Amino acid sequence: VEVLLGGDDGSEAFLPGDFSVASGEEIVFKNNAGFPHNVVFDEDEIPSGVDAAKISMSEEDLLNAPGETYKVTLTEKGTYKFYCSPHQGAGMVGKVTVN
Ligand SMILES: [Cu+2]
Repeated sequence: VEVLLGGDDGSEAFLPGDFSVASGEEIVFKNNAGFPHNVVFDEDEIPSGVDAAKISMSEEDLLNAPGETYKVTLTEKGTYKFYCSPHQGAGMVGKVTVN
């Protein structure tokens, strides 16, 4: 699945923002507009025994040009909440359910 970081209008949302993937399916986050964006997984809201450091972007690495990607694959089944650091306050949060 591909997930846009920002709507074209600069809306601060993941698109889609609440989706499902199979274990092992690649998630392609694509910088869209309204950047800077990144993707961090909330360690309190992901399945037990998943290291959030392995699936989150590096803290200082922000996507700042259109089309730039961050690719990640989740395996442990469950729900995962993730967010954009800069726009967390503004409601740029998402949810993926791995099945
Ligand atoms: Cu953002």
